[PDB]
Amino acid sequence: MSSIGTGYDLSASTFSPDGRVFQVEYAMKAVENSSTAIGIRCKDGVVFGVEKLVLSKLYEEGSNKRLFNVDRHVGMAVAGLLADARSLADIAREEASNFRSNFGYNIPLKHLADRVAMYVHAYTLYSAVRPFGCSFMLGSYSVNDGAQLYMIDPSGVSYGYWGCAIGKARQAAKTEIEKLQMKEMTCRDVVKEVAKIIYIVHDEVKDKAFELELSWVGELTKGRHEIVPKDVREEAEKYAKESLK
Amino acid sequence: LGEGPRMVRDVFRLAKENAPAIIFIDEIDAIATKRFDAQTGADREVQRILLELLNQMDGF
Amino acid sequence: KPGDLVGVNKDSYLILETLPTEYDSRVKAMEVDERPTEQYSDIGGLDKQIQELVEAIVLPMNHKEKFENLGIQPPKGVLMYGPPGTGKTLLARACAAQTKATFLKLAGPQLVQMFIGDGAKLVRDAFALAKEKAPSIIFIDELDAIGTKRFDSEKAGDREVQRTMLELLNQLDGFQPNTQVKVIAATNRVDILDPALLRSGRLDRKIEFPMPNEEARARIMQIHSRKMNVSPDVNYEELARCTDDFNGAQCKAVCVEAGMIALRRGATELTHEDYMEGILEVQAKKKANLQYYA
Amino acid sequence: NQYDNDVTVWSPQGRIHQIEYAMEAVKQGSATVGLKSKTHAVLVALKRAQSELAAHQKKILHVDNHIGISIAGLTADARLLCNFMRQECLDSRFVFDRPLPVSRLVSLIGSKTQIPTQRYGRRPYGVGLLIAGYDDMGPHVFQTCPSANYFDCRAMSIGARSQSARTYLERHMSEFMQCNLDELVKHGLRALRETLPAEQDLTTKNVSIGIVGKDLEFTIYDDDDVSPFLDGLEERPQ
Amino acid sequence: MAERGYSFSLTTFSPSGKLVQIEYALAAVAGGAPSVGIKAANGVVLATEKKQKSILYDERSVHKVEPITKHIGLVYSGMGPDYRVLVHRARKLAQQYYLVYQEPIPTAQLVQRVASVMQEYTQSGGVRPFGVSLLICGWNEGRPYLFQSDPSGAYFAWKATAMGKNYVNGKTFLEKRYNEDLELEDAIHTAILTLKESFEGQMTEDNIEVGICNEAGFRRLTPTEVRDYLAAIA
Amino acid sequence: MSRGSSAGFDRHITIFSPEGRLYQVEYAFKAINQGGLTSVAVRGKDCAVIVTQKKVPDKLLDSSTVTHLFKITENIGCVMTGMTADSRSQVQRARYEAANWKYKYGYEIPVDMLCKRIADISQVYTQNAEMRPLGCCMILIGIDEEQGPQVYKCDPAGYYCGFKATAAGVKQTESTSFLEKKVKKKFDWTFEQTVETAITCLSTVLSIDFKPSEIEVGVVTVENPKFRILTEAEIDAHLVALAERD
Amino acid sequence: LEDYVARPDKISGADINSICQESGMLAVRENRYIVLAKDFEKAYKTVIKKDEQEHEFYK
Amino acid sequence: SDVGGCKEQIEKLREVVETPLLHPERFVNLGIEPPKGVLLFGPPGTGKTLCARAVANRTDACFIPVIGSELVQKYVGEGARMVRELFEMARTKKACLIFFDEIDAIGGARFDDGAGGDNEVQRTMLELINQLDGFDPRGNIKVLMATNRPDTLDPALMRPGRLDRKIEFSLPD
Amino acid sequence: SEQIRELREVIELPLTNPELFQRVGIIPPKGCLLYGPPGTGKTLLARAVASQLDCNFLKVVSSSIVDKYIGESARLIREMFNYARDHQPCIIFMDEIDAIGGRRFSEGTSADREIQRTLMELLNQMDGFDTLHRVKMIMATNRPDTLDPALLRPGRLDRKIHIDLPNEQARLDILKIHAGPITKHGEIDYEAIVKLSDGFNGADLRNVCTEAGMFAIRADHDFVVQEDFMKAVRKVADSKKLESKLDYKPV
Amino acid sequence: GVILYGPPGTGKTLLAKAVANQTSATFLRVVGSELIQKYLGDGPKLVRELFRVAEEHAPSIVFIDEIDAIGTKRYDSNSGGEREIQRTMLELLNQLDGFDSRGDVKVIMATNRIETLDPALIRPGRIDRKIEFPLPDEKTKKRIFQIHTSRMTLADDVTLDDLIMAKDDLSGADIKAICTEAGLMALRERRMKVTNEDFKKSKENVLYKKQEGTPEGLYL
Repeated sequence: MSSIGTGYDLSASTFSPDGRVFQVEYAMKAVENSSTAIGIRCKDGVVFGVEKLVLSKLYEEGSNKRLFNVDRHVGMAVAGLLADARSLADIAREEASNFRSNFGYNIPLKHLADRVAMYVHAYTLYSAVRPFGCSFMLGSYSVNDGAQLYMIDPSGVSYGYWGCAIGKARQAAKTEIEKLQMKEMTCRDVVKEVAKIIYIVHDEVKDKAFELELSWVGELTKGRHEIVPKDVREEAEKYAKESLK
Repeated sequence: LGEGPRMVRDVFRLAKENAPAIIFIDEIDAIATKRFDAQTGADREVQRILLELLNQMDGF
Repeated sequence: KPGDLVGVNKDSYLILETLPTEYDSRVKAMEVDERPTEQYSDIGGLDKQIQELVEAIVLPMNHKEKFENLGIQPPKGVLMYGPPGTGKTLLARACAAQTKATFLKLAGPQLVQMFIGDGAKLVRDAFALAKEKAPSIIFIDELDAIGTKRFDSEKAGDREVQRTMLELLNQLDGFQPNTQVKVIAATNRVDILDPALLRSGRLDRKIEFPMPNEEARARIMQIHSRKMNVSPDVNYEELARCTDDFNGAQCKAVCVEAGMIALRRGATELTHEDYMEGILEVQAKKKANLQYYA
Repeated sequence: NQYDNDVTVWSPQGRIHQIEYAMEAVKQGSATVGLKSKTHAVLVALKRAQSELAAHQKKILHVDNHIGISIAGLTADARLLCNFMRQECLDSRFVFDRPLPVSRLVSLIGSKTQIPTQRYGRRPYGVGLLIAGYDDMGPHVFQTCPSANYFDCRAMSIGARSQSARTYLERHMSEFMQCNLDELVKHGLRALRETLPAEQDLTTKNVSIGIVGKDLEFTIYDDDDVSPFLDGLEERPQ
Repeated sequence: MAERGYSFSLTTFSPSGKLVQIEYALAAVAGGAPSVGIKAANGVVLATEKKQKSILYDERSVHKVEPITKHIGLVYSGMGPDYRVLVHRARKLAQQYYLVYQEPIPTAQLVQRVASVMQEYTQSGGVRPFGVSLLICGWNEGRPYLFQSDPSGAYFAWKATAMGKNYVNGKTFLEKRYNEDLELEDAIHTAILTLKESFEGQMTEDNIEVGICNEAGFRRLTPTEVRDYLAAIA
Repeated sequence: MSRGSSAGFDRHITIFSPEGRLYQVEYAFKAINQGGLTSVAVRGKDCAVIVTQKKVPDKLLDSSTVTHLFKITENIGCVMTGMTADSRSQVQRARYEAANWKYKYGYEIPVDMLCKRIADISQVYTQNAEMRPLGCCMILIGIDEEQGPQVYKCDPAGYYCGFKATAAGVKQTESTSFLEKKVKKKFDWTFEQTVETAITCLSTVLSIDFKPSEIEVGVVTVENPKFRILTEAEIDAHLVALAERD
Repeated sequence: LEDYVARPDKISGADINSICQESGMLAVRENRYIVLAKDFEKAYKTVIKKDEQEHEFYK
Repeated sequence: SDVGGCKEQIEKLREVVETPLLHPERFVNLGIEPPKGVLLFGPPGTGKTLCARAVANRTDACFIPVIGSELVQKYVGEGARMVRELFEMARTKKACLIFFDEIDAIGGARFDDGAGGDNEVQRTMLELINQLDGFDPRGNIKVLMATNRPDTLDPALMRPGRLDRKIEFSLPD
Repeated sequence: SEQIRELREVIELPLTNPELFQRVGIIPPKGCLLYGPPGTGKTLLARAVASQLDCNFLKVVSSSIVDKYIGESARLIREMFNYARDHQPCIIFMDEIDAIGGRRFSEGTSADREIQRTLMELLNQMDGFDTLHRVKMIMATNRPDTLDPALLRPGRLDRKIHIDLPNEQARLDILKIHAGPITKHGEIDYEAIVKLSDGFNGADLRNVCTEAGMFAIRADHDFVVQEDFMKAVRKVADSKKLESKLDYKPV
Repeated sequence: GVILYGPPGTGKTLLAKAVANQTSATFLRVVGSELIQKYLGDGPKLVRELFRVAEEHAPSIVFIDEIDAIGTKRYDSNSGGEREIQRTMLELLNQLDGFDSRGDVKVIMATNRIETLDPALIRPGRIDRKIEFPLPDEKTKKRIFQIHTSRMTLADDVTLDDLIMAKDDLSGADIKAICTEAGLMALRERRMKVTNEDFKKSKENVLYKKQEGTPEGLYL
């Protein structure tokens, strides 16, 4: 990049000789430093999985929320710095909340991903506010497209994914998703499998323990978005530990 | 070192004896610097070519 | 042949002798010094990374037959990046001693020199020095020092420094060998470099060291407790949970400093106050008051 | 360096240095233990005075008679967050006519904290609050930091010399939950005394307690009933 | 917008007695393609040459001559992006004046109104001073009008003026050939001569545009007519 | 030097510079090349066709979701070329502008008018120092309600003009040159021929030849005003057609 | 002679010589002594660049 | 007497500075790694040099203070030779204290813009930074750096083991 | 392959005979400028065409041309050509022409002082009064924007060849050769690499194979496996993009 | 030392030279702008020499004229660059006190203002006392003029009072300028006389150049 003493990396309404702002790139490192969020598109729903690091042994699930329920059919799984994740969560919740209430049907995702990414990007343009140093995914079950999963980067670029991972081992996680067929597989089986990828990522010589938050929006819940039921949640983690060894 | 201004005088002189004659320098720059460092032997030598040149210009 | 030294007598120019081709005095400094072992177990945490460096650097040289069996080329170079104190240099040393591997100390500014054009010839001499030693590790500190090209400079900007970054590429293209010799490149900021110097397949492997986490803190603290006393009351691992994340150099530094208060008192034992005082010793002060920040 | 020159400028650390400066303000601040049961949520705070010929004053500030806060950092900055919190409780009462859901309540604060972090070079609020609230879900003790991220903790201790207080929370992690309300305040003063050296020990003057819950409004005891709780020592051996 | 924004001026005076950015802007108008505007005193003709240089422009619409309304037209100089806002702006103004007067905006009046907005853009922050020069033509109230609006905000009423590439030469030819209160034929002829002074933007009919204002309103001329006027000049 | 020299604060934000344009504005043109997309635009007389490279950087993408072709209205379709971060953001801004006309007017907006409202929009970004100009350009196709099929393109600095043929990309000057010779030699334009000119020109300069899942073709035909995605089967059809021309 | 010079802006004489030199080169690639209309025109646009691009650089 | 004698500022500086030079014996015994770097910072006249002189005398280690502005001389690379040789020489020497006085002259910002360039300054600065701990473990010979800006420092200098604790002597307490 | 042809006209054809160009009417171009986004193959292109032809080849370090001693730097440039003229037909390759390239200067240092002089001599031999009968000069440049304005302007650097970063067809064929020396496990993975590949350069093409060997050893295989090629393509793309942004399409 | 700032022209330069004779200190004069120069690394070396020589001479005062110059300008005309300015600025500080702590070397600093001066250089406690001159009044002005009248050709056509009165509350320099321009003016005429006519013409030019009263008269 550059480390010029006036602007370019110290502002973000200033483009480099090539046309890029260094400030968004510094932010892009931030998703890499902490734990992964995986999310794969099914066709009966979407299954999300974020490993929440047990930093303190005096926490309970619902602490350092990486998993948000955006609406009652829309999820958001984030990776990277949690403060920029919260902002992104707040905007997403309001955008989803007006659409169910008013229209009366489930939100087609592809527009939603574009709007939120517009929000990210509008802030990048400005030098008065910051690029968002989070990468996040949105997932929904719709009656106009079925399941959709889109991943939006800290740059405000939106692409749809059959199966994504954003986090501290994208390369290892994406590849495991490639091998498996989860693209059009049933949500129930997927729960176990998403957890199992989280198990590979996690180390018992870089992490102590994590608490699994998965989120359903699929056939068990009848398309309702809830954070994983305690029985199911446990079952899926139980499989993850047992199958490696 | 030392030979660099000595060259200039003779070549420039050839023109004068067999006058009219044209001395044509392709690119006058790498010598026509308005700034010399003048602390290393290398800088000093360029400074000596320019010094000879000016003198010689009146000489023609 | 051209490049060879030969003696010639001043009193009348006859060839006194024939001498073989040889490097400058500066280059002699650049050759081996060797670094001692931190041992893989003993250098705390960063487990996934021990594998990445070991595989890339030491294995193609020492455990060469397995690579020949794989059929791959040796790496042209590796990069170590991330913010400091993550054990980038630290891991490399561990590897250097155990296997036995030539680690060429090189200081990045040393290539640049007062003598014009010659500074670059030093870069050639250094790469050359590795060819003969092959396989080699050329350990380079601070890549910013080799230079950065982006010049339109007509006002100053030296351009000894311009030559020296350009020269690395020259040596670095395939024409002049560099397949077998690895360059261990290290920089805290790759936020100041250009793509010509960096970028994959010129320095093939790119190794990350992200911020640590609790377990990684746990292993470092455990190695450290053996050497000097550490309080039951608080351990850096325990301390980290309340606070947030911190790098491995930071964890050892607070710890040495905690002992320092204790040594000063005249006790070999450590208290919780010595560690808390330690956090405060790292921060800056100019009004020293926590009763205004009460 | 030049990546903490503003909070807009991102660090190649993955977290801006300025976010992390704000975390030191809270550490430099008052030792505070926050624990909950399954009816009540208790805030134990350590008072401090700025003069010798002054009687120490509460570091528990009221949000209201149903949600309340304990400051660790600046008194002014805690109060600045407080005023917004007070308003929410005033609206909760209008709309719901219940004590505002604690988790909801914390996310709206987090939204506010998020804003200077977005702005050019502006200050993230350098208080951490341990928030004790009682809703229909149960008691909640939350940890709020100088970032927008909140933790839902079983028991957490933040401020100065708080690790010694933190090992106490770990030891009696299950115990708080089952216990009666008087005991909940008792473990908090035992934990809070652990921050201090063996020499320095809690007395009625420097002890502030905030109790909120099912059965009762937020009450501050500064010498109101601090004493029966204060009873029995158990400090960390330094 | 969703940010703090700017409000500081990007221009500061000089102990010279100049504003720095408007002088850089003046260089950009000169770097344009020749645009001339003459008030004959029997109609107003605005002529320009447009560097397309490929004639892969299917414009039957937008051009460098664009009508603002039915008896106002506009021709620019310099760069296109700055033009785009000014042309839209002018149309809006044309609409504001249309509602009350219902005779579209008069030229003397237009300039004052554009000039005030241009001055703010220098004076304020989060905006910048143009580097376009507009030539405004109109025939309204039984008089032709020609004004030139500078990238600072300044307005001068001219009989004949030039801008774009090699304006210095243009203004000097304009004084010699054109004298005040000569015919519609002279105004048109010198107008096309200034473009020919130095061309170099592909010599095809669709690479010059003229739009003429007269007693019956404003229309832009077909490229084929424009070429006939050129053909005379060698 | 040049393209990185202070003279005001014009290498930082928009204000004119010694170069007779604006430095900040020029990075916004330079920015188009970075994205890696190149587009060829041909205007037919039965359709208006844009073909642009579709950036595929994973193998875990669904085809439908990942595109740069967007429906602005049921009359206008577009491709975004340049930086993808800037692409999503401009499209959402355009959409509000298209919709704003849509209620008032009671009919489909002209391609010329859509380009005029967006072009002006890209100018606000450019005029402002509050935000930097767009790193992308939107190139419009549509059936104009009497003029015919029309191709207009608005700049990343926001100026728009009509075109027989347009190109923007990594190589803006060279594609345009290849494209004028195809127009000169006039094979005429049907649905298939005009699409064919457009793809070949994008293939010849860069020297690739594509898979149908790494080019995208988008049309607005006079079959119906609505914008369509042709999808891979029909895109493949056009690729094979290119052989043994002209 | 009229067509080729007219289309761009003016350039240095060495620039005129080099594009012409390129025309001569494209003719050799095909293997022809006669340089075509296509060769002469294709070469002319290249090297110098920016001789048709005004489509985002409109003046 | 002008110092203010024992200040809070002086005492913090002694723990790091005095104590290994005076006795490495106590360090090995407890088993603590020996410190390296103290970074003294504040605008002119907050006494970075005054305190450093006071601790120097107390420890009674041989004292070489030097201005970086003379380790910059002639062209690029000659100044760099001076810094490495000096530093090494001190390192060899048992119980050496080096107080590097005012470095924005081997301590400035790192960039170029290609209309200037900080290079000559950066060659030397980087040469200092490299040498302090080294690519070797560390010695027990102390380095102190006095800087005129905390705004010019690159992360290599800041790593613990070339800078274990940052002490701010800015606007005395 | 198309981009290689354009280069070929200047380099190969006048060597056998200058007659071919003579036939058309015009002198053959002098000095090929290879430019291309970072890592494409610009330096490689020069080397490769030479290796194939088997004509005498000077490969020259450009930071070895300049030295302290004055006019010593003047002597090397005329000399590289003069040797090359003696041993015709010939190719002269200078890599990274930026080193010799100077600016207009005269606020310079001693280092700059030398650079303008080498710069000056090259003009006079290359296109000046003196000419090159069959010596062709190949220049390799990462970014040409350091060179003197006289040099930049065509009619010195007559040919302005742009070499575009690997094609969608190119990446498939390139990948295969680099894979061949390697021991397989029944790899099909090539098609997956191109789809995954983004921002890829020639250097990048080589690297995905290079990295896969390292990962195999972790897997516990003495030959490359299927898992390691997928890991490699994603890992190289993320790292490039994140650390810095390439210059697409140099001057 | 002392720091001489306020309205420029009071007679800041005369004062160092005059006090220097009374004390009988060796008077070294060196401009602050002369220390930054083309040569690379010569810049701090020169500053060392300046101090070293002052010390050897023994009683000394170093009058540093126009030191304001290093700060005001980032010259962009030196090959030494921004690097040069940095390294020079530190060395003077080092040589002054520093760890060097040289004695008998007073520095009297002439500046325009010390609000335009570089913040590194300026700092209290190297220079114990700072003096701010007031605007010179009508009263102070008469005494300076009587001296210049004594040095000048003597006549009754010298009219001191009129010139002093007309002018506002403004510098000592002007009194010097009126006398020097008046002699010059005489030569133009082909006269070796300096009369009331040369003075009246001189009053106009001196007054405009220095600050000029007709802007100020509105604001008052």
